[PDB]
Amino acid sequence: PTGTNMQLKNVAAVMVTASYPPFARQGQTIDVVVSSMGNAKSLRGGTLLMTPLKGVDSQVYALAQGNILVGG
Amino acid sequence: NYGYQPLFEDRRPRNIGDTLTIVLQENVSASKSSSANASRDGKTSFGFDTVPRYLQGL
Repeated sequence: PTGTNMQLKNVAAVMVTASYPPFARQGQTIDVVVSSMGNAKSLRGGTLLMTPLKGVDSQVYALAQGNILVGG
Repeated sequence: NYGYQPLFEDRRPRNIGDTLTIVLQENVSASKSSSANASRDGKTSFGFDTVPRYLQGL
């Protein structure tokens, strides 16, 4: 429902950045960097949900989803 | 099959046939007014109620 209070603690909004390599072909995999965006304490053992990586032209060039590795 | 559907992007119309809600809220109010006026009043009088004898010819 539109009018409701959700107060989550296990979810963080993040920005994912990656490099599109030369001569990249569909189906190949690349590394991504996940950075928190607002008042999150940690991203220790989180899992990145399906994220479309846009280019400068605002077109989806990659789809990101995986487990984050934080140093510790 | 409906094609790629994003997961965190807001539900927006993207293609032909997609529906969108319009909140009609129009409030236009224009006005103008103007005026102009002019007036002019004049009185003149001269009365020699008792004319002295040396001035009765003039």
